[PDB]
Amino acid sequence: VPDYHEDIHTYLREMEVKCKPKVGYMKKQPDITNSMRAILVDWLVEVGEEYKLQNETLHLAVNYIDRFLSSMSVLRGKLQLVGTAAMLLASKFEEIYPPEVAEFVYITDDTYTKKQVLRMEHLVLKVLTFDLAAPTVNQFLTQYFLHQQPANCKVESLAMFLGELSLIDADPYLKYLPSVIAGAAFHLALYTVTGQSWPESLIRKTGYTLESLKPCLMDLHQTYLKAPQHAQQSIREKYKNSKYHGVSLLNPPETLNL
Amino acid sequence: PLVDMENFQKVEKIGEGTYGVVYKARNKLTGEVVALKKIRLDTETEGVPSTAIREISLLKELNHPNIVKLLDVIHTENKLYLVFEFLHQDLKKFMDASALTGIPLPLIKSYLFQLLQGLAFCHSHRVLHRDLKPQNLLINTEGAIKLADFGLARAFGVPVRTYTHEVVTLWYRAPEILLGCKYYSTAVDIWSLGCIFAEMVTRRALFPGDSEIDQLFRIFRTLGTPDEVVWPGVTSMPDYKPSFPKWARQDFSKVVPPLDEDGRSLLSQMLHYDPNKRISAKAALAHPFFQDVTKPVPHLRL
Ligand SMILES: C[C@H](C(=O)/N=C1\C=C(C2CC2)N=N1)c1ccc(N2CCNC2=O)cc1
Repeated sequence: VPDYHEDIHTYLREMEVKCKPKVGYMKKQPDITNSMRAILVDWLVEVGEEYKLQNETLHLAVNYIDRFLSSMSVLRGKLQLVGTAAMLLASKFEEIYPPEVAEFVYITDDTYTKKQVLRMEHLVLKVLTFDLAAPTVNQFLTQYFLHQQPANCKVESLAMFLGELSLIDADPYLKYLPSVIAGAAFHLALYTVTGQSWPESLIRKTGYTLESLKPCLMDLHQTYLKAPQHAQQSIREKYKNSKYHGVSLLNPPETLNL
Repeated sequence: PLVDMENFQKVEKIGEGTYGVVYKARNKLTGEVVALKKIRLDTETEGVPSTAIREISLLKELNHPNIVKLLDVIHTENKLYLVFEFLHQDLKKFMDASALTGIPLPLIKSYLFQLLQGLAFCHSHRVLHRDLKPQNLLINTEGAIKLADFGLARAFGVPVRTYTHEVVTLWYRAPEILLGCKYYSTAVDIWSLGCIFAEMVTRRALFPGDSEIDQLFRIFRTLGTPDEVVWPGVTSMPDYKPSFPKWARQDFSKVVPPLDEDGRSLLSQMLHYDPNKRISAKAALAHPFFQDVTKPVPHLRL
């Protein structure tokens, strides 16, 4: 357990409340929908797989996109451009060696020019005021994982899987803090794989009780159950890989007995 | 954007670099003196440089008296300007200018104290500097020292991976990195600080390696070649070789002769081989060496 563990946690909890997008920004958008967003993120998941990018990158790009759309009206035809710029910025921030812009222009099927991608990068940076170091579910899960005495790789992979699915559906996940979605994904994965529940050490650390996570836990469970029937499948496919112990194939418990 | 740039009067070039050029400048309306880091965005046509992305985003989160302050960011069409507070000198030029007399001990104590405060702030905010060397530490006439050049800094809410091309210069590189560890940790910055602390005290670099292997050997020769007892897992590291010479640990009072018991104690803890065991900046600040720290003013020959 690191020496600044608690400080960093306390701080990430502070920042996540600031980098929080407007929950109901989609109704205020005149041309795009949750569905279009889902199609966008799902696409970014594939792009992330195509260039072997870190999961954090995917998460950062989504955070950028929701913050951007929280204040900027965007038309169908430009939604992917924003997403591309977001992914590019996220790659530049998180990746050791980010893909070249030409690659990001390539993965759009020449829908946008190199010029348009770079201008959108500029606009996104302006709109986000260069605040790119946002807290993610990914980060919180990482923090939580160190309270797993019985370090279990299956639990982690499943937790990561559940967390990644939450990115696809603005409804109802936009209304949950990254630290809460992580708490729910952690418990669900722990429960499913070991039958264990949200640990006492994490209750003391986060201040979240199993009762507080219930609302988000219930939704995450339903998303897990419906995962196979979802219009978007990139995340499930990705988690069929042995790298993640094929947890997308694991069957969700029928109930949570909460 | 273009208006903000007009409010600045360029004084003189104060530095070069990969990212671009740095100028000392003055705000025409307020009279505030500043340092302008200029970045030409047409030299690579790859958008805003990753290095700038991170330096800006992480720096604007780090407001602390011992961390260089980023005052503004002006993003024109073909240029990016970062505006910083201005400081008169960097630690490397100061050490060089102090060769004859040597930086006085109380001042060395003060600088270390302040550096640990800035570094602790970084770490407790999940930021790793990763490039701590005399040249990236700024000092003013009042006695303050601040961390600067976050061109290689990284947020570690999620583990930061080691990368051959992006690493601090050899002399201040921690042993784990040299032995090929997979992930960075806050310990690499403390190691660098330890090497700097010793350099100030003795007037000579502590481990001046000519290459990666020579760097390791110089460390081994002074601190002793580490074994499994000293550093569990060391013999399993990617670049460890069973053929490494087995040197014994030199007596510390001969390594940093002018230092007292407290100083030697603090330095040895900053140079612990096992990164998990290396003292944190937070804990270093509680060390008795800083019992009587004061804030002397340097002799800045300018
Ligand atoms: C070390 C110091 C320095 O770099 N100071 C800084 C740098 C910053 C920000 C970039 C982060 N803030 N203060 C310096 C170096 C050269 C000059 N020079 C050289 C010729 N004339 C002159 O005045 C003046 C100051």
